[PDB]
Amino acid sequence: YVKTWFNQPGRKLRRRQARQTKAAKIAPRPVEAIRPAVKPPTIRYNMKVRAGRGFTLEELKAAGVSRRVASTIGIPVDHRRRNRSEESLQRNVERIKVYLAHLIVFPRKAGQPKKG
Amino acid sequence: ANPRQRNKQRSGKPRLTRRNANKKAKAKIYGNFVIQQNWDKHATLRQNYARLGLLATPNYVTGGVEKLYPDPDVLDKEISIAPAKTEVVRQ
Amino acid sequence: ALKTFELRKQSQENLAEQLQELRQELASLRVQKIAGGSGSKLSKIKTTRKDIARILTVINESNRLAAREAYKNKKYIPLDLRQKKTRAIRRALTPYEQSRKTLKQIKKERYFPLRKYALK
Amino acid sequence: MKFSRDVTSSRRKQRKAHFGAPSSVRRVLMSAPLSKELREQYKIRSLPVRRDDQITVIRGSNKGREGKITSVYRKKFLLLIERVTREKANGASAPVGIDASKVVITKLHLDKDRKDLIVRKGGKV
Amino acid sequence: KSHTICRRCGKRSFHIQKSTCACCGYPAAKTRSYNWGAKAKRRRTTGTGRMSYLKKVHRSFKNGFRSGKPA
RNA sequence: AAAACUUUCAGCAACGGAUCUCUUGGCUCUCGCAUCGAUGAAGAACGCAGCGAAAUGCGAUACGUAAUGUGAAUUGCAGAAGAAUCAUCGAAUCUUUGAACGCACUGCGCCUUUGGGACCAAAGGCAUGCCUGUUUGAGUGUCAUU
RNA sequence: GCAGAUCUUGGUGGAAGUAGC
RNA sequence: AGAGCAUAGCUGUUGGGACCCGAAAGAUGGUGAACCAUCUAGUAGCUGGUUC
RNA sequence: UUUCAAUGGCCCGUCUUGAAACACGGACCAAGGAGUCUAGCAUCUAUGCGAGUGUUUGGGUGAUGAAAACCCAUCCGCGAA
RNA sequence: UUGACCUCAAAUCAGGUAGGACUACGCGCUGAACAAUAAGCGCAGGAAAAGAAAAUAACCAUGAUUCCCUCAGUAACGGUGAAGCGGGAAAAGCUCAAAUUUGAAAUCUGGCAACAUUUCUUUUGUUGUCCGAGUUGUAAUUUCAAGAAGCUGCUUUGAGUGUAGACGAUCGGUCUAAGUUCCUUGGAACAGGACGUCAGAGAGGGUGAGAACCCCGUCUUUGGUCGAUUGGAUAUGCCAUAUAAAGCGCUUUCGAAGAGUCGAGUUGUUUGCAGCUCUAAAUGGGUGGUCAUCUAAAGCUAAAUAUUGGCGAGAGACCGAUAGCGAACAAGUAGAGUGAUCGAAAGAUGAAAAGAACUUUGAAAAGAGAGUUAAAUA
Ligand SMILES: [Zn+2]
Repeated sequence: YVKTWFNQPGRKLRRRQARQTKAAKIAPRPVEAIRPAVKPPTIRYNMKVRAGRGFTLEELKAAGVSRRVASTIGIPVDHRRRNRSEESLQRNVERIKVYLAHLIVFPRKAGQPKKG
Repeated sequence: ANPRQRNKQRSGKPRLTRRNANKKAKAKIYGNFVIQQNWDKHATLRQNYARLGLLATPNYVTGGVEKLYPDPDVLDKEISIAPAKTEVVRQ
Repeated sequence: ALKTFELRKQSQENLAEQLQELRQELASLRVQKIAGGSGSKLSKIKTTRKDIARILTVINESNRLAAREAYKNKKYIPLDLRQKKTRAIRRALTPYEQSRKTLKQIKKERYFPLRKYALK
Repeated sequence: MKFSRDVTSSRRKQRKAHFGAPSSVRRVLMSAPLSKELREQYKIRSLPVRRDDQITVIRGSNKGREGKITSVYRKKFLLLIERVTREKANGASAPVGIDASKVVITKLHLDKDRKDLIVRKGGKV
Repeated sequence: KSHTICRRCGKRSFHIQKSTCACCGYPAAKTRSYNWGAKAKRRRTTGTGRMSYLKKVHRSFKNGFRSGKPA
């Protein structure tokens, strides 16, 4: 049982081509969703900062975005992560606020029945 | 080699060919007509988003971005939007 | 050598009539070819076989179009009138019923659908 | 240089295509040039050969001697020219074959399909 | 003699006393495809026949298994 | 000692098929795509060409028809002049068999319909399990029921 | 990169016009 | 008052089918004690060979 | 080059045996035919950098094959203690 | 009794569906040698499986799964041999059971009738009615991330039908630059010299020897053009059953949580899994370190990943007829075997067949003259 990496330049170009069709389908929105900033859970890397999965419910409510719409404007949700330190709430709320600063939202046509 | 591959190689039927290989050609843009019109058909999406004033990824680039030329108390506060750096974003 | 466009411009009984005697010279060409034939006749039998196929094709296709017209917009139709793509396709979930959504998921995608956002 | 991945550059595959081609693909492989004054009259460069087309042989032992094309022998890529023959042992004539890209077409056989082909490729009569 | 012609496989390997073909395990439904007989598979698989039907689905997949008459 | 015979070397002719040149083949890697069958698949057998030895192709509409094109060739001959041992292809055709399906496996049937010129023939179907439903009847049912 | 491997494959002799049929 | 790290080569060594050839196998699964196919590149201190 | 004249020279390989003796293998010719491919370790040398070092998991990119080349983000390995 | 309801059957009762084939990748059961190994058996897809924590961890804590790199040949075991961490690819979340709609089974298949609709007279729907299914529970609702209910005051909205254009995707036709000028050798000029031309085209092949300019192509094409077939958006017409339905907010009212399962003893298999013996709980239960985390015994789910098969495609410091496939060809073919199985040898006339007329000898087979060819030393 042996594996060869001859398709390594083939697979990389397939991935790039897979990104370009995604960009074609969804033009204005970025090819990647926003991710939060979290700290690795170990004494070795705890002083580091990296990306998370999504923004917890305290990070959404504090920033001012409901949890239902957040999934629609590209902000992802992590029901499992929680905020134990306020610096973790702060680094990710401002991460949301800077995102909503640059976020153009296209209006959608809405059904308007004659009566009500 | 295989029987199924070999009987139709000897036979007289034409091979079910498909001239599908268009290497190096990118996916043409549908969706937003504005960006399609300002979409360079040759540049990569990281190059075209940048040229159009759009962020391809709000998350950190995991690599080395191209250098073509030799380049020389707050939870209540709100970020007062971001002015568009290009005409096309203003469009 | 007859042509099909004028063959389809008549009723059924004469095509069956025109099929029957065309069979007749087919054996006459056959019985003459086994007792000694010429090159011209050796192709006439080939032409005869091709033309009876043309008659059979014309009459059969009108028979099917008769069934489709007869069974148009009927709930059930004979197994040979139906589609023949692949057994897998005929056992697949139809486009409509694969589009079925619960009223929970209908409310979700009406009030909070995906948007067309963009970043600067 | 070829750039399309739809085309191939293989001696094995291109020869497989050449000698595996059927007649409706061989009718384009057997084309012929046109005489210079006729080439500019219709503004077209080369046209496929056809029976009853008046041509002049340009290469080979039969260079210069003109004629028509009695019948195009597609399965071996040959043109049969009347009066361009060979004396067999038995005194008969086994007409030699000339390839379609050697002769030059002087007078075409004007069919209705040929006229459309001329005007289809930006030409005129 | 101990073998006759098998009506399903067509190879003279149909035992009389056993009433079973050894070349293809007649009259059972599932045929006798033993892995260690690799050379026996390449003798007795698709493409050693004609695949008159399977050569029709291969062609019809290109246009999408469509049906009807042209305009 | 010459011939004969034996021996070496050269010329020439056989024998053999190496070498050299290629090459509609093999192998290897990458790439794109999703498609069999009870609407009878894969497989097998028997057939079929103006004549085929294999070989492909095709199914009594047999080396295929319809349709869309191309526009004059097939070619060892024949053969017609919308030709074509052509292409495309969405329509029909698709022999006996085979999961193989009336019972059997050659034969023997059954049922219904069509008809022949009461009987017979042909056609259609007549395989099992399971699912949803319809009708029919029955259980030693549970009742119901004055 | 061959002289061997009772080496693989093909070819070819003596034996031999012998055993013989 | 640190001298390594990385690439390439050479020779050496340990595994991997392991310079090449050769020991009854055995096991699984089949076919009509026999036979077949694979696992298998099963096993060797030994034998024969290993090229200017 | 063939041949002759004079002088000479025990069949080659293996194995055996100090050595032979041997016993093997060899009818002849052509072609095929056996330290190779790979991971690990250590050594020597060559090169680049040097308290550093290593782009090729991946991303960016590459219009003239685009499986090459070119570029660097976050780690990480081995050193340094 | 009637007749309901329950069971029991049958029917050529209508509508269905299953089987076999392939098997490179994939999911199971099972298995000896030499190791979840071959095999054997079972079941699938364009991927399969897995999957939104009864998951880690002891941190400033992370956060579905899958693959890659490292962690690492490390811990542990006794040479076998990982997992968190980290860094990348990709990302998407969800549906039930447990609630009285109870001021109204609100749900659904089937028959029939019209209306439509189409890759399509071959598809797929709606409306109406009738009958069944169903109260031993079909819809809405809610899934622990919560949520139900009352309240408040802000923000919201189509499972329609066209037309029109733009954009894309797949199939098809189509548009496309220049020497065959002179001289020499040759059977042949594609060669050698000379004079030119084109080039977004000097890839490759053919053509009677090495052809950018004779022919097919190639480049333009990361495209014009003409058709059809569809996809997600935009624009706009019509229709909207909204008395409705959501999000956030506030709560003097609430908050259901999957059993022969977990767990124990015991026995097999290779820690889990399986049989047997027993067999539970409700701040409980599992797992880690009095704490932390998680919430099993029900369900689905893209993409990242695999691919010795199938439909095609492009290449190669690969083999070049004892090689490379067993097969460059009549190749799993002849042929061998009762049988399962086994299984080859075999490429090159020449530019053109011009394949040797004819005379002659011979019963012919063939030979000798003679002919073709550049050459029959083809
Ligand atoms: Zn059989």
